[PDB]
Amino acid sequence: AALSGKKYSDIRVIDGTPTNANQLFDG
Amino acid sequence: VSQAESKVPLLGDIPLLGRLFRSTKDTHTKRNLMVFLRPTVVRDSAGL
Repeated sequence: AALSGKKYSDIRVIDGTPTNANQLFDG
Repeated sequence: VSQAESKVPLLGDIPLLGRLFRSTKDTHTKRNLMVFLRPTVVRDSAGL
């Protein structure tokens, strides 16, 4: 779960860089 | 969602005339799909 959370945040920040705001899922 | 551009590298950046030089192509695409199932058991001829 810790690895998954780190990789998921690290892909969310790539979503955080039209190209409008992308979405979370049911974590 | 996909988007390509093509611009003169100095003039497309200016956010007042940047539309007048670049060339953009956007493409958004969704496909939603569900497959549902419904069984009904009949064993007497009344329900059939």
